Amino acid sequence: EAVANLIKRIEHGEVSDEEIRGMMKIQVQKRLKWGYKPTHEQQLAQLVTFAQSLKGMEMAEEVDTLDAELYEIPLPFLHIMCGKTLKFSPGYFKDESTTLDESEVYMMDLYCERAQIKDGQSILDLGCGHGSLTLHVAQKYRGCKVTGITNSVSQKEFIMDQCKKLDLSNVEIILEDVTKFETEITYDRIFAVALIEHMKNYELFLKKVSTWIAQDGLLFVEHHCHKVFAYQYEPLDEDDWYTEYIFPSGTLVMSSSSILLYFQEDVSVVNHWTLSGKHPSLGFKQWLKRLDDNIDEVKEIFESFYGSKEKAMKFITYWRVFCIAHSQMYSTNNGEEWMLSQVLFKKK
Amino acid sequence: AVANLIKRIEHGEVSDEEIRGMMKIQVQKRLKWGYKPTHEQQLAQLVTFAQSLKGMEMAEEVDTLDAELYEIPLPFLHIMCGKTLKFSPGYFKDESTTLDESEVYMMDLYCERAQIKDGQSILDLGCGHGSLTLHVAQKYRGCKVTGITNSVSQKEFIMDQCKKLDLSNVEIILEDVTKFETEITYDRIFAVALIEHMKNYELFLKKVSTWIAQDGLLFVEHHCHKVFAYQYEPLDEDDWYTEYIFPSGTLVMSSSSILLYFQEDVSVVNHWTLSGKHPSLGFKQWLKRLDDNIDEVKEIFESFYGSKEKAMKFITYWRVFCIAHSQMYSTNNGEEWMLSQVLFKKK
Ligand SMILES: Nc1ncnc2c1ncn2[C@@H]1O[C@H](CSCC[C@H](N)C(=O)O)[C@@H](O)[C@H]1O
Ligand SMILES: Nc1ncnc2c1ncn2[C@@H]1O[C@H](CSCC[C@H](N)C(=O)O)[C@@H](O)[C@H]1O
Ligand SMILES: COc1ccc(C[C@@H]2NCCc3cc(OC)c(OC)cc32)cc1OC
Ligand SMILES: COc1ccc(C[C@@H]2NCCc3cc(OC)c(OC)cc32)cc1OC
Ligand SMILES: COc1ccc(C[C@H]2NCCc3cc(OC)c(OC)cc32)cc1OC
Ligand SMILES: COc1ccc(C[C@H]2NCCc3cc(OC)c(OC)cc32)cc1OC
Repeated sequence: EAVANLIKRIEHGEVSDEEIRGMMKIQVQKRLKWGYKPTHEQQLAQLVTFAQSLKGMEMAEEVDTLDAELYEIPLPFLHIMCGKTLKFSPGYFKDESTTLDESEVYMMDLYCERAQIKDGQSILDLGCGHGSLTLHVAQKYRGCKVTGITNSVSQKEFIMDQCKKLDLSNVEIILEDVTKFETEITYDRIFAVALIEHMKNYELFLKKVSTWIAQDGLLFVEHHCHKVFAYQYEPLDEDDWYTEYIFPSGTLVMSSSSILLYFQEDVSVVNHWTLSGKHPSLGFKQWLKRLDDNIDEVKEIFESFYGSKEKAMKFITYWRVFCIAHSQMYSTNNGEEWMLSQVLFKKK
Repeated sequence: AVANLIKRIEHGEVSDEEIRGMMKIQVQKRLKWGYKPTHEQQLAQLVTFAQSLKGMEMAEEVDTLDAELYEIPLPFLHIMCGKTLKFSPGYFKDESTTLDESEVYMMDLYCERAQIKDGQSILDLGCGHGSLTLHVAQKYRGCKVTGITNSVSQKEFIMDQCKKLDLSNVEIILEDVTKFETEITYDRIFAVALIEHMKNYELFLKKVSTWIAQDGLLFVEHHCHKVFAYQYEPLDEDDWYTEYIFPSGTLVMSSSSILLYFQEDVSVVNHWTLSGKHPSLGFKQWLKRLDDNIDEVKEIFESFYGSKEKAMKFITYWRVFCIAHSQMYSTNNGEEWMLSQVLFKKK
């Protein structure tokens, strides 16, 4: 296949933004045609069969050490592309004039409302990133004790540095792989925002997390999804550049909006909401605009960090393609195909 | 005007093809009521509806006066229903599958999907005239099958069949399932077309869950709309269907995913749907058998109800019920109203 040569033309910056958008529209139509079935009997069977298949998998992929480059993101680059809180997950846009910074805070206040956060609670933020929600909650609720968990040394350093600058004493960051983490502490409220996208066996994941929920505590999960069907990211045909270009070697899963309803052995659902794909679509447009508005500094950051002009171009191109393609994907059919699912769980 | 039309109905004065036309109007209004322009709104409607059920009684307690709306004479059921008297849909392999075959196909599908193994203890909640109770008891002679009904005539019929068939592995308990208490547990529990009598599914599943033995399974079949749930409230002042078909006290049309929100005490193991073509085809067969035997049906109803007029009223009711619901379940190739089967384990 000449997928390899198309990918090399992408990596050298030879493929226009509109061509990328058009390529993604084709990929979207292929995936929708693959996933939709003529009868509900078949549609449901496909989802239940998929859910059952996850129950025999590992909780998550062991990331190859050689693929560290695909996971570490330079902080100066995130300061440019992301909003002020470095949220690595969608914002909430009240309209198309909402700013990226506003969208981050709007969404995090929505999390606090839907997760029923109250001052004084113990809070666990699983996969806390650069601390957008951990620091949001810790600043808002000075009586809360907030614990964040991340497997990234540089993320933990950044958050503890922010705690110093913001004079917060109510934040702890644990450096651990959440899939191996052993604790007997229970928490009043647990957040798992954009963490499920790293997992495969949701059953094993939620079993482990359920042991960390206190009596009468709650677990709030946000996952991006397709409205109807779930799938592993595998090439649809011999022409599939998307799966090869965007994702690392290991196999990951696109959830559906209902799939966690089938994983209620150890937690049970209190509430379940969705938000339109328009919100992530707008977010990725703002990420791309910020990248382009600061392209000279982005180049200097990546040339410095990655060690050559060629490899820098490859990674700048990757992030631009990622924003372009996923802005297009989430926009599909006025935001009613790919979207966001939020689930509130109680223990047992 | 609706009360006038209903009185026209109860006397038998409007033909069949326009009963379908009127139901198609009703269908279009319900679908327009239920569907929302966004998934956010559609889901919120379902979650809100599910929460509303948790503020209700488990089931309406049935009064003295209204026994006429629930007692169905056995000779009539022998005419209308298939050979097992299944009062729930059959499975049609094609449109030439007979009513009798559809009953057995569907009950073998229940046995497959509920993972019945010979020797298990089996509980059949709301067993009716015993279609599944007697099917399982004869197919799996090492099983002990217990059926629960609140109907004396149903219990009497089943026990008569056990005598005729020399079945020694069946027990029928005459009890209100919503009040029943026992220390016995069961490897397999069936609830086929029972939750359509329930409102607070959370209380219902909480009670049933205590009856599930270690590593046992509960199998629920409910008719439903694919997407949204609703109470049988009239849609406007031109809705005759809701007033005509349903008794006082409100019942619930479930949605295909609604029991996924009721997993406090049981956990979903599997979940299937079958299209509305199956119940649609079954109601057509019920209607055909009624019509082909109408003089005998008149004889049975005149004896039981006491007059030609009242017999005609109840005959008309059953015909309209079959016509209207064959039309309803056929909507959009059976992709609106349909059947949901859910397999639960104890949580
Ligand atoms: N096994 C694992 N253990 C711990 N953290 C993990 C992990 N797999 C992924 N993560 C972390 O999960 C996060 C997903 S990105 C989202 C971060 C944050 N929830 C936000 O919304 O901004 C990243 O911080 C990643 O480092
Ligand atoms: N509270 C209650 N206690 C016991 N039986 C009940 C009940 N409410 C309804 N039922 C019974 O539940 C049945 C619903 S009809 C279904 C009968 C059988 N499952 C079949 O598929 O043929 C009726 O037999 C009715 O008598
Ligand atoms: C649905 O909206 C979004 C979907 C995905 C994202 C980014 C996505 N999730 C977090 C982990 C993660 C990690 C990645 O590698 C470090 C990554 O590479 C593109 C992408 C992602 C961000 C989103 O909003 C900003
Ligand atoms: C979806 O397919 C069906 C739907 C409803 C039915 C009939 C419905 N369910 C059982 C209890 C029941 C009891 C009734 O009165 C005692 C009744 O009167 C119409 C109707 C019903 C029968 C069905 O198939 C035969
Ligand atoms: C769990 O979600 C993800 C986790 C990791 C990744 C890998 C991705 N991380 C950012 C940088 C980068 C650069 C690449 O090559 C320049 C590349 O090539 C494959 C992949 C990546 C993607 C994810 O979802 C899209
Ligand atoms: C639980 O599901 C049901 C239970 C009971 C009923 C009531 C119904 N039973 C059969 C005979 C009959 C006759 C009537 O008037 C001649 C009548 O008028 C309203 C209603 C009925 C309907 C149900 O679902 C449609």
